[PDB]
Amino acid sequence: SQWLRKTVDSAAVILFSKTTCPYCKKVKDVLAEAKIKHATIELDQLSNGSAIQKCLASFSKIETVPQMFVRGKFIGDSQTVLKYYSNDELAGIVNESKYDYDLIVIGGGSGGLAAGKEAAKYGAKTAVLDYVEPTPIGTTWGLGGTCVNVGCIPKKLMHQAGLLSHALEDAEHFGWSLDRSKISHNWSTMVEGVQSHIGSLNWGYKVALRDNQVTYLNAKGRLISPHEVQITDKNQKVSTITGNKIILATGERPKYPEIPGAVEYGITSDDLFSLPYFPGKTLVIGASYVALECAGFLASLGGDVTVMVRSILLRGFDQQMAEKVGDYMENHGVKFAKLCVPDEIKQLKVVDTENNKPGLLLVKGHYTDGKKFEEEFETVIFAVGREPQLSKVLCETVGVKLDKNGRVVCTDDEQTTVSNVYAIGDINAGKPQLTPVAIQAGRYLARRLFAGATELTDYSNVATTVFTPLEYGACGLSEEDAIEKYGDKDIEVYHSNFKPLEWTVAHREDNVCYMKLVCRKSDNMRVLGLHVLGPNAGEITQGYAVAIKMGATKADFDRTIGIHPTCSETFTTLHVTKKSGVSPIV
Amino acid sequence: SQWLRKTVDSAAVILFSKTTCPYCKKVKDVLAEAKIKHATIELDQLSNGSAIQKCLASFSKIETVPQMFVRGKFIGDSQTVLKYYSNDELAGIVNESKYDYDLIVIGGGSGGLAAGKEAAKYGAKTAVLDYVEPTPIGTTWGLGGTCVNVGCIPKKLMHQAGLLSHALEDAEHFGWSLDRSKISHNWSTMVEGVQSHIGSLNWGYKVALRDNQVTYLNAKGRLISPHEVQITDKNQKVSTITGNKIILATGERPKYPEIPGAVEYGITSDDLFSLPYFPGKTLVIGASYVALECAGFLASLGGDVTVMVRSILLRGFDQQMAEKVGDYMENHGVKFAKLCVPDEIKQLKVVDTENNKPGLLLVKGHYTDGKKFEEEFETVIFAVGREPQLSKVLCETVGVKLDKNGRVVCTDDEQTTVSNVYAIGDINAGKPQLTPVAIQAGRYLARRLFAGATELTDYSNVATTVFTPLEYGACGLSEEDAIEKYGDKDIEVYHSNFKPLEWTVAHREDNVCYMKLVCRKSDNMRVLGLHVLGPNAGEITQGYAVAIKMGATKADFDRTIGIHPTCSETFTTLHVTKKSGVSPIV
Ligand SMILES: Cc1cc2nc3c(=O)[nH]c(=O)nc-3n(C[C@H](O)[C@H](O)[C@H](O)COP(=O)(O)OP(=O)(O)OC[C@H]3O[C@@H](n4cnc5c(N)ncnc54)[C@H](O)[C@@H]3O)c2cc1C
Ligand SMILES: Cc1cc2nc3c(=O)[nH]c(=O)nc-3n(C[C@H](O)[C@H](O)[C@H](O)COP(=O)(O)OP(=O)(O)OC[C@H]3O[C@@H](n4cnc5c(N)ncnc54)[C@H](O)[C@@H]3O)c2cc1C
Repeated sequence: SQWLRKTVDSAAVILFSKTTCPYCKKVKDVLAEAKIKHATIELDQLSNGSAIQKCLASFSKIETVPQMFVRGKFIGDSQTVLKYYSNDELAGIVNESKYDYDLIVIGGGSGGLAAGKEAAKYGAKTAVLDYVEPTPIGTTWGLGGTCVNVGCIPKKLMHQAGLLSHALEDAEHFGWSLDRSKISHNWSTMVEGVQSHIGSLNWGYKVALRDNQVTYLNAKGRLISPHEVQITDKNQKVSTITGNKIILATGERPKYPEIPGAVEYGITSDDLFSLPYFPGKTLVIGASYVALECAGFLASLGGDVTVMVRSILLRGFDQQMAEKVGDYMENHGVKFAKLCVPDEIKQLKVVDTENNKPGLLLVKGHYTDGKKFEEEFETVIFAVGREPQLSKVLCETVGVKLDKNGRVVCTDDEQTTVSNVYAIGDINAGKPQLTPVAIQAGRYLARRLFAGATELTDYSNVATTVFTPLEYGACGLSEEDAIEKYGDKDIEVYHSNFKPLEWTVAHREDNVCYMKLVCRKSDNMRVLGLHVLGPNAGEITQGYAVAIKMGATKADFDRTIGIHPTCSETFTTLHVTKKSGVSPIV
Repeated sequence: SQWLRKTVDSAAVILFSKTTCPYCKKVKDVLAEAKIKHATIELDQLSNGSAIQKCLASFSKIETVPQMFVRGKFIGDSQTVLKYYSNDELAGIVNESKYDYDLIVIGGGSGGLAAGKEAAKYGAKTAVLDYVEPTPIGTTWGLGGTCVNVGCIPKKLMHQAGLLSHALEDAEHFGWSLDRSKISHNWSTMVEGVQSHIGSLNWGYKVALRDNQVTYLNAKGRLISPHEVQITDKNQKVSTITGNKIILATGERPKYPEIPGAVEYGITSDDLFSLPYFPGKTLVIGASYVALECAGFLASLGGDVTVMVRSILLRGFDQQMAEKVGDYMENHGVKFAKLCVPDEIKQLKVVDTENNKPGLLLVKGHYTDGKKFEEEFETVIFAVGREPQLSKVLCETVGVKLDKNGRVVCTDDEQTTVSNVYAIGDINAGKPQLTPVAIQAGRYLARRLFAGATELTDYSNVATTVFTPLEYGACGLSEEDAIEKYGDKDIEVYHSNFKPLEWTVAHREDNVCYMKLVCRKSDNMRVLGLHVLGPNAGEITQGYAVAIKMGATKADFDRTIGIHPTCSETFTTLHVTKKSGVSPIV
């Protein structure tokens, strides 16, 4: 209907077909031999396919299959396409465009690369732009975005190296003869192994874009007008490229507190993952998941770590679970400067560039009680949130609407206030800032634009995992948010402590690993939120997110048989409610 | 209706109540003060509660609440119960019974202890009988059953100790300075740590039965008649105890092949987990999950291991996944004597009892091609299946029907051919032989018998995990079973290889970890079977079993956002079908 109007207008190269028709197969192999990529809509596979056939005549004047369209215009039936192919005209017909590209993606990260690769699959001439603006100290990286270079990938690899520290401790209890005195961790050796894998990913994306015929440009993009993108390369050469559809996926960069010596002497997560020297005695300022994750693995790798907290841990997360995360960290070598804020950072030593050793800094601050903070640290890491930098990316005259935070205000299909311009990932306002979210949004948007899809990205009940020393996985609402939304009387919380079987012989803690189901009483005990603290929390939580998406109830958890022995099986036998007052201990 | 007839007849002590009624609360606190345990049916919480009130008069002649029943007989209303309490008659009224116990459970294992504890909660006078018949060599254990003593618990703990072997190898790549030359495993030190935890579980169950007022009798039970159970204690003293309801939960014991020297010189999984000596050079005869699990961790702990296979691995499991399990094992130190069967076991050395060293045995066998097998092994483990031993437990004159395998033929509510006698766990014919299955069946049966529940145990789509070197988790149908059931044309299989992020820096294999979704085309692409090969497969699979229980489709997997970086997130982005012929490699 109107779907067909939007499909024809937006698709670069699309073929309307039936799977049974011989003429349709004839065109398919001709396009395959000529190496012309395209989208295919099989009308016999659709419920309203007969109605679409009738509506094609509003664009083509014919109601039969096959029907080939290029960039809003009807190209021809079976004989017409074969006419172009025999006369060697077909290549010029399919390349005919108003702009240099069908899609220009500004930002070669999680969402950007996912949108770029998916679009090229349906014959959209795609160009991806990626530029890494160096950190204050001069740290830069390759193609892949935050997650690949300075995010999930190097974070969880260092989290794993920190997990091995306690695997070495457990091994002795499990019978392994080990001299843990004379066992130390080499930071630089780990970094080299981490950066070697990131390098293969940087190279992996370059090859993938080359294989998908996507034009990769290592350049700073700037959308001067709806269709024009200004590019500045490595040589500072300035030029303009044009594109029909524009996808903004520039992401975010870490924030610095406005205090003397922060930019000059302190570092962020951007610098940490490729740091040529061991941080040593480290102060982490912030209470985000980035702050606790970074401070977590540094302490496990034998580092003297202190976390400066202004007010609370993990703002936005479940505060009962956030406390349990912090309690485990505090009991396992992580110090906390509670109710404290920094005032200034002053240098005592410059970073040893040749010996690869950290400098020395003295951090002056103050507690809420009036007491002064004055302690020396070899490395100061700032993790006080991240911000979009779209003032560098958009000229205000284009008309792309931003919120008070500087993030793009988008519709449910990622459309900006400029119709051809779209925004995905971290810069999309009000959306869960995660890697899979950006990739899902990028792929799905690319399918709607060029393949005539209707499927939108579901941003509700997106499961997360904080990779702290003891991992915390969550899917849905926090207990406090569910109570605020529906009232305390409409909320039932089933909970229980558990101990991994691995922890028993290892002589690790009882009643520390914890899980809960936040349920709505009036809605057949609907699971509103799932929360789990324990090892492999990401692997545990994932499967339940599919069930919660389908509208899982407590009864659905009860009728499902557990797998023994696992940590995740405790979700199936939950019985203790919070309202009963019965202790959740094992 | 008829539900009430069955509830009243079977329940030991039950109170029909309303949550609003003050008289009902008066009886509740009187029973709580007198420490009389009971079941409570709140009629205002039920949809048909008004209809039940009317039907109570067929048993009590009254339609009001509260109504107290003891073992099929109406005891009294609010005033009558308080009359018994004031006259000190109530204790004698609630203890009044035809038999010594309301429930006698023969078998103190997974299902048996779960059924015993749950029954006692609703005021059923319960006695659990547990006796461990020593192995041919004289190995015996405490209360808990197979899983606790010689099953899941010691299996996964030794699996973990084998997992630490490769955590030590990976640690070096993650930056840890380790001298792996001069790192060895002590078997006895591991066994002591494993048996110390099993000992706390043995003690844990004894205390739990004592706390729930369950009479534990360390005695061999024999059901001579529907209600009579003959017990033989440690002193060989023979006596008879009577019980209204009988739960058979005697489980199974490992089978021996009928060959010379098998019983005398070979051992089973029953002996392995508390073995005072290191098995050393070991031959594992069998291809079950027990066979591959035991051979898996022995090879990881530095053991020379060979597996004798008659025909195929993991019969009953997905044979594509079973091959991938075996391929990983073969590439990681596990040798396989393919198409081979044993003929005889002959002793070369007797087990060193004082030095705690293994003996020596020579195994004679033959391959299918006519070649002779003749190799020396320090330990021979038989894992050729398990069998019920109910000839020792039931006198044929009772009338309990058994199948050709010797397992109890039961209804969907676990009822035998003798109405008061029930069977749960491994001895229940045609049911998945797992620990959680037995516990679910035991708890649910105990709730139906004494608390008036209607919920039956769902035995369909029970998720499993084979804890081999590389773990394999499965939920639902195997690919070959789904094709046999619905035809090849109605089956679509989505699959992809994956690599754990942990494996990247560790320099472990690409394209070895594997997952697939077996789907039915005609049923909205319904997920019939989930299969995953990789680390933490049990934690991965569990959550999906809830979704599959709810009738998960491929679309439900697609709309669910993944968690990054995890192994389980690959299930959300599956696209490669087996029918397309596209390679599943990354
Ligand atoms: C340390 C840390 C840990 C994290 N851990 C996880 C986790 O475990 N799980 C998870 O799901 N998420 C995690 N994240 C979040 C995740 O990294 C982001 O949500 C994701 O990377 C956002 O993708 P994106 O494409 O929208 O932006 P990005 O991935 O940041 O990609 C945008 C790219 O565009 C480039 N660019 C910017 N401006 C321009 C321009 N002017 N012209 C051309 N190019 C430009 C930038 O160089 C940038 O690399 C983590 C983040 C951090 C900071
Ligand atoms: C090595 C191995 C590994 C396993 N791993 C797993 C796994 O990881 N996950 C999983 O889910 N399942 C696993 N299982 C299966 C699991 O152990 C069983 O399914 C479960 O224990 C069955 O419970 P049950 O109560 O029915 O029988 P049992 O647990 O065997 O309990 C029955 C008990 O009754 C006693 N008994 C027998 N006869 C009498 C009698 N005459 N009088 C009094 N007492 C008697 C026996 O001593 C026995 O201990 C494993 C099994 C083995 C062999």
